[PDB]
Amino acid sequence: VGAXAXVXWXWXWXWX
Amino acid sequence: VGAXAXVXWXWXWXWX
Ligand SMILES: [Cl-]
Ligand SMILES: [Cl-]
Ligand SMILES: [Cl-]
Ligand SMILES: [Cl-]
Ligand SMILES: [Cl-]
Ligand SMILES: [Rb+]
Ligand SMILES: [Rb+]
Ligand SMILES: [Rb+]
Ligand SMILES: [Rb+]
Repeated sequence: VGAXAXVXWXWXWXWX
Repeated sequence: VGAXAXVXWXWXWXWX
């Protein structure tokens, strides 16, 4: 859990 | 729903 690539908040594909 | 900022898959804070 923390920063880098995976699932959660930030940039990429999903909702917003 | 799509690409940009928000939640889901890609780069930022959460789970790897
Ligand atoms: Cl797109
Ligand atoms: Cl942006
Ligand atoms: Cl949120
Ligand atoms: Cl946190
Ligand atoms: Cl994970
Ligand atoms: Rb993410
Ligand atoms: Rb993300
Ligand atoms: Rb997004
Ligand atoms: Rb991560």
